[PDB]
Amino acid sequence: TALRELIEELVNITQPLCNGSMVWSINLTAGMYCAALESLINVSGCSAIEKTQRMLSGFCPHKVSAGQFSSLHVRDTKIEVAQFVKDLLLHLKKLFR
Amino acid sequence: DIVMTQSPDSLSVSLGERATINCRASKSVDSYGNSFMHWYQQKPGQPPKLLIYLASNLESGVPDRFSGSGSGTDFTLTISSLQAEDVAVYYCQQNNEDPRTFGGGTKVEIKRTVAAPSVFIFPPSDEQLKSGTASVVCLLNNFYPREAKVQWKVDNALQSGNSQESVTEQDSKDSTYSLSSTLTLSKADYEKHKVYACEVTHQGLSSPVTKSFNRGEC
Amino acid sequence: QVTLRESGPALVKPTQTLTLTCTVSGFSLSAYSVNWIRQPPGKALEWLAMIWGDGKIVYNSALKSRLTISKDTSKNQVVLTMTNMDPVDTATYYCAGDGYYPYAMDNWGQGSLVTVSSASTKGPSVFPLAPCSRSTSESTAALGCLVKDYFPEPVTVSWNSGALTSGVHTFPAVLQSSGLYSLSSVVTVPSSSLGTKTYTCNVDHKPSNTKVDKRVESK
Repeated sequence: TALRELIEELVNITQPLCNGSMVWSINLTAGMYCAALESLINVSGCSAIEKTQRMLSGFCPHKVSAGQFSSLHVRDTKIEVAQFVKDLLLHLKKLFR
Repeated sequence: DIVMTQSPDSLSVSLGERATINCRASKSVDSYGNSFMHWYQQKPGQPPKLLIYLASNLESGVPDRFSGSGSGTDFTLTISSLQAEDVAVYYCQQNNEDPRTFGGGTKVEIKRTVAAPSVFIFPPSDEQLKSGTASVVCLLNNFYPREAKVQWKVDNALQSGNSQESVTEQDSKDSTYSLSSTLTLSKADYEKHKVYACEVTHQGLSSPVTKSFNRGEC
Repeated sequence: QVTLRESGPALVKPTQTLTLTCTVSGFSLSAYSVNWIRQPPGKALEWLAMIWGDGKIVYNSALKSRLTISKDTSKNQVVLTMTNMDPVDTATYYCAGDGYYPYAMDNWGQGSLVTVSSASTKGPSVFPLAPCSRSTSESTAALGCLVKDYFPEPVTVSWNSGALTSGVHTFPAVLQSSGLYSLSSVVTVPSSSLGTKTYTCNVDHKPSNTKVDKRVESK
């Protein structure tokens, strides 16, 4: 349901994305919807990712603020939002199976 | 098109007392279990300032006496102990669905002890008189409550239709109001009379206060 | 250190087009969303339009046919145009930037007051407000400036070039039956300072480019 919709949205948006805006690479493990949400929350002025952020906020209802981290521990590799969505898309389709 | 409706339109609360404001949306402002509604504070002559986002999150730097609550259609903004500096108009706003919309606002005022006005009268300046007009100004300073009556008298004749009043918003420090009343006459009417008086009636005054001057100095 | 600053005409003729410019500094418009909001004097905020950093444009529904928002990333400005201006459109127009997700409007400009009228700009005459006399027993004294017969709003009034703010009351302007505004600004000071400390009101009427400094004293 919401998980298919989240995958649908990520494919829907990868058909550039947040041009000039880099996000942190996410360690995709134990239902890390919070880690994905923490990585994207630092993107400013991008209408294209709003739905994904709201959808992710549905799965992770905890307080998540821009700049402040709790879920994220692996802060080293910085990527394009397109690359991040493609990395999130690989993990999300693995959980769906 | 989400319509935001606030209640009450205005409210008056004592210093250090709890203040509560309500907001109602025409459609749900919820998406995936989160409320896309925000609260703003607007002080007189300034732009709005964000206080609360996502219905209950405090904006960084905002005092902790402010809080927000609610879901779907009904929301609340609460000030735990109203401060003199909290006088303002508060607005709710949604971004769940385009277009973004604001509520109509709620004015918050402080209820304080009665304070009589200090009254001053100012004659027209010689420079203004040269141009053919005379403005006579009466100032009622730092009073509470806002209600006050100013009666202009020229040689004891009660004036009407020739004065205009303007009032400040409640002071952010002492919670009082100030008011000016301007009596405007042509230079010809001004020079035909002697005594210019402003009589003030207020809850803080047990008897009306008159400030006056005589044209051509007295 | 993000700042927003609106610029545009103080006065637009009825039926003519209003063009407002919002200059953004400290954030690239390629990743910063800018909103336009207006506020008629004494009335509610009304959201008008927005342009996201990535280009998405949204308009108020009732005013949609009259509004055009656009941007130029080079000059870092967002432009709003509103056609067929009416006296009911007289308001302070604000531009405001979105914060991060959930995208509330966390950064506002000071706002630009736009008046829609066929009347001409007229600079004020500034007169002193000084009592005819004071009582030998009064602790507090009042002084002021009467800023008369100007158009359109606003006028700015400061005291002692902004150094004096305590006890200053600048009243809301009143529209006279002539169609011109009048405003009074007063200050109350302890009586022990007169003749010693100077009190000067600094009046600025940006629409007519009128700037006056007047030292106020009793005759």
